[PDB]
This record gives sequence, C-alpha cells and structure tokens, in this order.
Amino acid sequence: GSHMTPKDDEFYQQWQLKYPKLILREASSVSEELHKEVQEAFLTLHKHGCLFRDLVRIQGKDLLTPVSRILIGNPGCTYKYLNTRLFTVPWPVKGTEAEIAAACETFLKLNDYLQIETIQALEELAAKEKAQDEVDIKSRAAYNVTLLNFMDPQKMPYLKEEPYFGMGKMAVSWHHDENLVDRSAVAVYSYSCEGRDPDIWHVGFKISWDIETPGLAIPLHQGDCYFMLDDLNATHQHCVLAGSQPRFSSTHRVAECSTGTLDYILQRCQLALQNVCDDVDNDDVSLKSFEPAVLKQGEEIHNEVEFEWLRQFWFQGNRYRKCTDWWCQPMAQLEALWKKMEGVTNAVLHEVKREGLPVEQRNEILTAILASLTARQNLRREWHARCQSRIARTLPADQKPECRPYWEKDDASMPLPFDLTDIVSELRGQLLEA
Ligand SMILES: Cc1ccc(Cl)c(Nc2ccccc2C(=O)O)c1Cl
Ligand SMILES: O=C(O)CNC(=O)C(=O)O
Ligand SMILES: [Mn+2]
Repeated sequence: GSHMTPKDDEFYQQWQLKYPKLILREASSVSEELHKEVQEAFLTLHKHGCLFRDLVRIQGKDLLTPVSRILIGNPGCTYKYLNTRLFTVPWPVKGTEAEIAAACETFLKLNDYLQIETIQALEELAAKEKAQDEVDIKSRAAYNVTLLNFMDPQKMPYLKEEPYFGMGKMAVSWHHDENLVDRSAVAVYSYSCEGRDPDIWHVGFKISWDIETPGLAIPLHQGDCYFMLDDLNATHQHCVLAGSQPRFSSTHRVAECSTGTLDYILQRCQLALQNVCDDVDNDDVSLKSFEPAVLKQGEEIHNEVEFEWLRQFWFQGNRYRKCTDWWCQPMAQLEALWKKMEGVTNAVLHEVKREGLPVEQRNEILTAILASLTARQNLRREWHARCQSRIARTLPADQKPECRPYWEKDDASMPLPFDLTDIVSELRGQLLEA
C-alpha cells in the first residue's frame, strides 16, 4: 500500500484514469483582488475568535475535532455532520457586527466565484462524455453554505498517522462529506500560511473500499482551489494531510437542507399546533382531535423541534452569539413553540386518564404516541449524558455544553417532568392489560 504525488510519473495518468472528477485550479487562476479579501476575512474571523472545535459524536464516542471551524451561509440554514447540527452565521443574501459581517460578505462572493468555476467544469465534464441537464448542473453547484476550517499543527500537535498509504499526519481523517445533495459538488479554497512533503498541506483521495489502488496526495499551496465533482464524494474518500504551518480552508457545499432550515422547522411546529385551540396563549391547552395519526404527528414534531434544534443549538453553548445574534430570537421562538407542545403532550396524557373513554380508543392513542415518548426519554438521557462528559467540562466558559431546556422536579412552570420513565412505564403497562 503506497501513494502518488506530482513527484511520480504515474501520478498524472492515475489522476486522469481513476480520479477524473477531481479538479485543481491552482492559485494563479484566482484574481489577486480575491486572494487578499478572503485571506483577510480568514484572519479577521480568527482574530475575533469565531472558530471552534466541534464536540462531535462518532461510533458512540465524544470527540473534539482537531480542526476548528465555523459554518457560514444562507440565513436560517443548517448543516449536519457527525450528529452535530451547525447553524449558519449568515451572509448578505438579498433579503450584526461590522468587521464580522465583512468576512461573511467576503465568503459569499467567494461562493459566487466558486459556483461559476463549478458550473463551467461540470459543463466541460459532461462535454467529455461524448467521446434539462443544465438545471441538474446549476443545482449541484448552488452552494448554500461553507464550512471553514483552521488548524495550527504546532498549537494543535495531536495528529493521527495515515493508516494505509503512508501519507503522514492527518488534520482530518478519511471520510465522505455527509448531508450533501446527491451528486452535488464541493469546492475548497485552501490557504496555507507558508514520498509526500511533510511540511506542505495536501488533500488525499482514495477509492472507497480500496487500499490497493494507490491514493493521491495533492499538494495545496497558498490560494489553491480544488473541486469534487458529481459522484466523486460518494465513490471516493478524502482526508486532509497536515503541513507544518497553520492553514485555513473554506469548503463550499450544497447542504441537503430539506429538513434543516428555520422555515422548514417553523412550518413543522405550526403544523403541530393546528391540533391546538389557539384563541389565547395560556397554560390550558385544549386539543381539537385525538385521532391517533394526529397525536403521533404532534409528538413526532415535538421530538423533532426538541432534539434536532433546541438541544443541538444549546449543546454548543451559544458560541455563535460571539459572531451573530441571528439565531437568538428564532431559538427563543422554537423554545416557546416547544413549551406549548409539552402542554399538548400533558393534555394527551390527561385524556388517556379520562373516565368515560373506552379502552379501545385509549389503546389506539397509546399505540400512536408510545414510540415517540420512548424515543423522547432515551434521547433526553443521551443528550444529558453527552452534555456532562468530562471532555465537555474541560471546555471554556463560552463553549460550555448547556443542557437546555432543563427543569427540576419542583418546577411549577413545566406541566411535565424532564424524566418520563414513570410516565412511559405506566402507558406501556396499560397497553398490556389483557
Ligand atoms: C469522518 C470525519 C469527519 C469530519 C472530521 Cl473533522 C473528522 N475528523 C475527526 C473528528 C473527530 C475526532 C477525530 C477526528 C480525526 O480526524 O482524527 C472525521 Cl474522522
Ligand atoms: O480542508 C480541506 O481541504 C478538506 N475539508 C474537509 O474534508 C471537510 O472539512 O469536510
Ligand atoms: Mn471533507
């Protein structure tokens, strides 16, 4: 098991014959106007301390990313990898701080450019496949976010070795980019500060399943861009090989956000609250229907807003409040919507305890809502635990994994306990009463 770089004669023909959906556009191809603007944006962003290592989960384990990052993109958009939902600090799409919003404006135009370069290469790539479709192409380049990366190999000197082709130290281990639109492209701007050369940053590629076809290590210099086209991200894996100097990168993606925008999730909540009499906002929640399919939907949306949104957000300690206040209000509103749903749940629970309610209808209600209440107990445990791992305590005071929402047994404001174990036990019991 070995690797190839431009030092090798076979490199170029291997690139052409076994990795042709990968494109390099060296630093020369990018206007010098742009290079300075985005390199300042990286630096300003870093200075204001907008880049955090993410507390991520993989194969059951809580791990911090070697790399520090921030997600920038369309307002209300999220990008989710390794069970962690990153929320965009927004960029001036038509429709917070002066210095910070300058960097975001910058990466938006980077986005515009990379998108342009991408559509072109996709057009060329299709043209080489002759020896409507233009909507497919344009959508697969419609980058809606970029995830920025930073590492200092010296200040962060805790790097794994590459296991298969001897490529050396990895800033990022072998992976596929998750949560991307099918066959959508990825475009990376690489900003270094200064066998394969250990001091230089590379991106590495291999075929999935394969450690016999030699991998490519491609040198990345200050300002070089690369592009993963079409199904490349699915058929191959990539990693980042660290150099010795620090480096930034901006990875532009077409996030599959069909259940991952603010608007999507507000609409979901609003769909749940249609089962609620909504003349007035108080604690006396009254439901229009107890048809199983509707109660189930309500409880599923309840879970969705709680775990994919509130807890994901608060798990990162409102670290983005340093960059924008953008999510602050929407997250308050989702909490407020969530609390009403606790009201809904409580009311369903009330109706299940009602005398003059035929067991048949009661058991139909139980069977509809049981899986959701179960999933809700287990995930509440998981998030509680994940919030209090010693790896999470070690973190600073502005990134402290807050377990929100959380309330004590004596809390008069909440109609239901955080711990649903007794509630769940009982409902399960009644369903087995024969
Ligand atoms: C699959 C994937 C996706 C994104 C990152 Cl940053 C990584 N890198 C890590 C993430 C968490 C913990 C360790 C690593 C690593 O690179 O060793 C990986 Cl392995
Ligand atoms: O930084 C790079 O060049 C490659 N980035 C990634 O693979 C990533 O952030 O998912
Ligand atoms: Mn990647």
